[PDB]
Amino acid sequence: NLDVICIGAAIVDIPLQPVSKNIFDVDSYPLERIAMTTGGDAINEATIISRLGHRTALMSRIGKDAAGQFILDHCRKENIDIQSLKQDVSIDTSINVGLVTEDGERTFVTNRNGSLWKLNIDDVDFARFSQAKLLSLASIFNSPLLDGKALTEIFTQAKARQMIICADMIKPRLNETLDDICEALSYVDYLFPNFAEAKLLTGKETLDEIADCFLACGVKTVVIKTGKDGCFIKRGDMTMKVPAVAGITAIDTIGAGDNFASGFIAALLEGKNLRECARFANATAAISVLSVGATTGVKNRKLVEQLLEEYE
Amino acid sequence: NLDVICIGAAIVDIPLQPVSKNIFDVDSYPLERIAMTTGGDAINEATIISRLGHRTALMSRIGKDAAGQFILDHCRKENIDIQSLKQDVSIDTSINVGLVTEDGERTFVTNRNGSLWKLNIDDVDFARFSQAKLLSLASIFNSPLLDGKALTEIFTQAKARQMIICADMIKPRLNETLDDICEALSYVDYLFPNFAEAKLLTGKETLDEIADCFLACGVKTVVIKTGKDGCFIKRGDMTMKVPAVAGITAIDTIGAGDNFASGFIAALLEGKNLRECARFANATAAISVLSVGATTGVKNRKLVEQLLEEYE
Ligand SMILES: Nc1ncnc2c1ncn2[C@@H]1O[C@H](COP(=O)(O)OP(=O)(O)O)[C@@H](O)[C@H]1O
Ligand SMILES: Nc1ncnc2c1ncn2[C@@H]1O[C@H](COP(=O)(O)OP(=O)(O)O)[C@@H](O)[C@H]1O
Ligand code: NA
Ligand code: NA
Repeated sequence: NLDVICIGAAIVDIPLQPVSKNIFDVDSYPLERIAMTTGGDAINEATIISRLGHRTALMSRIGKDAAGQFILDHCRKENIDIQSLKQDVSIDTSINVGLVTEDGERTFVTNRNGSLWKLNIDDVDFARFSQAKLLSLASIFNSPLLDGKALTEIFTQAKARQMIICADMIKPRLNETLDDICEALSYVDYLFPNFAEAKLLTGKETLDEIADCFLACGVKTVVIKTGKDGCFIKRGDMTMKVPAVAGITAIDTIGAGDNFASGFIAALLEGKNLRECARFANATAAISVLSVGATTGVKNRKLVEQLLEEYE
Repeated sequence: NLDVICIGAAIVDIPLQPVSKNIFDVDSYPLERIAMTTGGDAINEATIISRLGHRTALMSRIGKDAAGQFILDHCRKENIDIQSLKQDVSIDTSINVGLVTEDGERTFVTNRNGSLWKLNIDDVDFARFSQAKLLSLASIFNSPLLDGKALTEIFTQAKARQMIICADMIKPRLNETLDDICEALSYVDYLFPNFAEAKLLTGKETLDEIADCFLACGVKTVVIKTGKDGCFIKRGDMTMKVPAVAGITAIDTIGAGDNFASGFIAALLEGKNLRECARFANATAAISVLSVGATTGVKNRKLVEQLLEEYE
């Protein structure tokens, strides 16, 4: 009954909005509310995929603390399988405090030593791999210790067991290059790069050229997210552009990529053709940019399906 | 077995240091650590009084959330009785985010709707008052709903059971004046105002003057904390100054007042005379200003007693 296993760091965000740009001008900021929220690509994806109707399991490692507890409770409420989401007293669950000014300005205070940086291949339980159909690596480069060699092993274990392999990416944190992951990429079935970051990573400027760098490493299908323009897909010699949902005015696109990937994976598991998977992903992502927060918009599934009847 | 009942708001803190004065512009601050800490006058006192060898119970109300559970974990660990520390599903446990600059500056982002603001007389269980000897109101004015009328009621209940009533203070949050709590003050045996804040509240400049406004309301003993100068004590005409522990460098005075009151209360329960109660309070407070954090310095009684020999 398990369709997806998502691997990545589960973390907690604490948004502080809105604060003055000259924060120390005053002594205190009595906000309307201060509360934790689950964040991180892995959490967002497992959460959205689950709401879309596909049973998911999250593999990660958090601390034995209040933030870790909040994550587990979130997963229990979303019906995310948490058997492989272990707690460790030796670490602190990463907590990202995001400050925002009553004008738009943003900044983030993070824990350079949080659980996000501690995640490694040891937190991956291969025995469970035969229980799901698809593996989603919620962000290559996100957790540095999960480098090329680790991913190659993770993906190698996934491929025995015949799983479909999906992966998103973020900008490298430790100067890594495409070189560092080219071998790991040869095992990937669907890669979901972000245009700007993919451009910076490959050093190429056009969608075709950027996509070719990944395909040359062995990736089967490349799905580049182009924000307002939807997405660009390339497999073998075939390319296809799929326009974003029309008319939408984005509040904020935080987590838009995660929602996109989730919608795509859902369509994939349901056997839709490549264009249909792209439209479902664009529709899911579109709904999420209309609300503040990564997982606010996509509350269920009906919402996405309704937007689909109105894609134009 | 139960020696003290402390009443106040139990909260959690997330200290962020060090951040830029010009916090925005950057996008990131990878700190060495971001972790929760229990905080609040009531929690700090219950904690230190417990480490000093006296059993304490904390009366409060927090949210039935992750933060709340964290406070309950801290209490159990410190052997603080949490029978009267209720969890409420409808409220969010207050979380204070503290920002500190590399060179001094401090600001706090708070939750104007937090549990701290919700505390009221209904959260006080008068039935247990017969189980303890001393009542400690961890800060008049801290929780607005506990105004002069409520305190009068609480203190009347405490006095009918012959408890010793101690009270600490903070600066009024909603423009309350000394007249708003003068009737309540007539039930207090020991009041611990901070010098600067007492000056603002009473409108006086002299310790003798300040102490006098409180004595006028019926307070038995006034113990004004004067930082590096130790403390000033005054009773019906009788006045006394007690020098602080000399030679104390002083790293930070966060929670120094809570430590002072805890040491004073411990000495009172041990039957010490007024002067040595002050010495013990000054000694406990001294140890706390040497370490960063409110309850970091005073880990055990022996640490204070050692410092006590050579108080000079
Ligand atoms: N303004 C928008 N209108 C419609 N869909 C959008 C919009 N912005 C983002 N999306 C959806 O989110 C997906 C991911 O967006 P992303 O590439 O990260 O955009 P950005 O760089 O603007 O943050 C897109 O492929 C699209 O489906
Ligand atoms: N520099 C110091 N040296 C010795 N004891 C100190 C010092 N600073 C504070 N204390 C202790 O803490 C108690 C309360 O401190 P308080 O007056 O509130 O300090 P502050 O004004 O720095 O907040 C004092 O009465 C004293 O016992
Ligand atoms: Na995005
Ligand atoms: Na103090």
